[PDB]
Amino acid sequence: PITPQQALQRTIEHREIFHDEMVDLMRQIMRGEVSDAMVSAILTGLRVKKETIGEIAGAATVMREFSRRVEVTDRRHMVDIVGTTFNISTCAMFVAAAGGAKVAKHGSADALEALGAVIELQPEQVAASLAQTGIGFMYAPVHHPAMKVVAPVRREMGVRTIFNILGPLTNPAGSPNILMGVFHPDLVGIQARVLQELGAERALVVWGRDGMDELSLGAGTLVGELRDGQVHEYEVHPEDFGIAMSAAESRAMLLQVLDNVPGPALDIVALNAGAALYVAGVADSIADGIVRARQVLADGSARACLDAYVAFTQQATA
Amino acid sequence: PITPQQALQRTIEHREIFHDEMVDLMRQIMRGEVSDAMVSAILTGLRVKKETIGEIAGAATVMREFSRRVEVTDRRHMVDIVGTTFNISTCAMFVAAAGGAKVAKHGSADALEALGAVIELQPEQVAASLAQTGIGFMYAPVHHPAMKVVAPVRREMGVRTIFNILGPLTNPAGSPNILMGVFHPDLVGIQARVLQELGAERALVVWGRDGMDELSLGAGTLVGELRDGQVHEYEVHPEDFGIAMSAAESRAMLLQVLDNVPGPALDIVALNAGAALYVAGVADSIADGIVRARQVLADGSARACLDAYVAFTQQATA
Repeated sequence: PITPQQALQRTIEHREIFHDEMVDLMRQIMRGEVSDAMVSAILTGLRVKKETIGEIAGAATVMREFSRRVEVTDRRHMVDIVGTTFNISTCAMFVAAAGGAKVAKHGSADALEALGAVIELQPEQVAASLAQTGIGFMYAPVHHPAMKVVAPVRREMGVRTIFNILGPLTNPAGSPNILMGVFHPDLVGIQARVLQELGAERALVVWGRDGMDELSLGAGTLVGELRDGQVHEYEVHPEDFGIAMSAAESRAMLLQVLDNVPGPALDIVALNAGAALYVAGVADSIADGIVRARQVLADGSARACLDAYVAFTQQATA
Repeated sequence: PITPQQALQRTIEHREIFHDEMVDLMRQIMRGEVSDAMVSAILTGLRVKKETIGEIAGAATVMREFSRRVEVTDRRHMVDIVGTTFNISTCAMFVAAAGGAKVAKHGSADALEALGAVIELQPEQVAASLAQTGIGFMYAPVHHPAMKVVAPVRREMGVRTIFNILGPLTNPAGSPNILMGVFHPDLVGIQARVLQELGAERALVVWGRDGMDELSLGAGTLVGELRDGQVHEYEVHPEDFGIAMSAAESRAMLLQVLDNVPGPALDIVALNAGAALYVAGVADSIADGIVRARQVLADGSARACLDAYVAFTQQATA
């Protein structure tokens, strides 16, 4: 046990709050037991000091506790796709699902409902869509109801805090494999190691150098890979994979991609979907993932999967 | 101009808020314009980073603006006595006033009213007591009404913040000379330099190594002296001045001192009153201040001054 004042004092001494203390503390916060002023103080102390792997992991453990999980039965080849310009990850999710992955995605939510899908699915219905279509879209307000507790204080502070990086770690479907885009290059090495601490088996954490929370087409992408109990950092470029560099209609662009219309739009989707198939265990390499991704775009099966998903969400909510 | 969010972001980048920005910021805070959560965040960022001379001086400049000043006409040999076990400074104030200083003291307040004095004096009445008796006691709620604005957020945080060190800097009577006891040895060098920045002519800032906010009798005392545009730090011991070391009745102890009853109680008062006479410009040295202090204890004029003060406060408030 630790009290909020003790935690504030600890950050004032520039010291880390230990994993077990952070668990105890975040539980009090998420239960609504800590005042806005005490929360903003603790969040600031953490931010000035900068947060450690232990602090982030302990906090994310509690965020998962307050999340509504999705209990999927067939956990073969899962990937949790998460991030921080059209809906690239949303388009890539149908491609990866067509190529053989079970794809869980957070939310994009605007894209799917203007495409025919229902968004207000209960966690039991997401489990059902994953089983039937290989696609699991998780509407954040449904799966993260306790975030309302700290929403006003976060809005008043305005600055980024630890909460800005905890959401992506929640993984409510419990995928062992994660594709995560991040906001800042520092977070590539941090989040890969937090994921390892949280028990992920495989992860790719990516930041495009042109400020993209995904594998970019306009610059190199920094990648942090968790594999076989180890984290390795490296950089990829579109040219490595045979792809040229590239500097209301977001649904138009999405739809043209699934129709196999060539262009930069298709290429960035094929790239990111490829990465998802690699981390899901379906593809031997990212390059191999891209090949698979292109084939399911070409045979129209990525399109068909979007349609099976929509149709599912409309039948389920009747 | 700076916004509270900009100030919070600045401390997050471990950077100092400049003197002019701090003035603008503290004015918004003291006007009640900044939410409790935003204030606690800014205070925490400042505390983790640790505050600079510029930040403290700019903030204290605003505290003075929101204070109710005392306009004393005869400013010869003034000393502002301020701090953070009986009422030593309160007892020393009558001794120093008897020895020739015009003494302004913050509040102790409990001691004086259980001695006959009225405490709720308006700043114009304090000016009158200083002119008549050489004693000016300033009841903090009267002179610092705006501190109510941040009192709840300070109470909720629990930890020390910059406000804990701004109060002693307010100097509502505008004495050029200050005797200040502090809470922590770091504050000796800090506060001497903040006082210089605020335009003090002379100061002694003291911390007893046994945890005393005054010149101690049970250990050495760290002293920071501002004199002639320069700050010098050194240590004093009771033995340096010919005083042996020493390891409801607070009014009894006070009263016996003014009655010239020898003991450790008298000695610590003579010591601190001596320091006050030195910084006020009355005495050539601290040692010389102690001699003067002992003489006004012995001739009963320190006692008479307490009585003149009480009588004044009872006549003024009728």
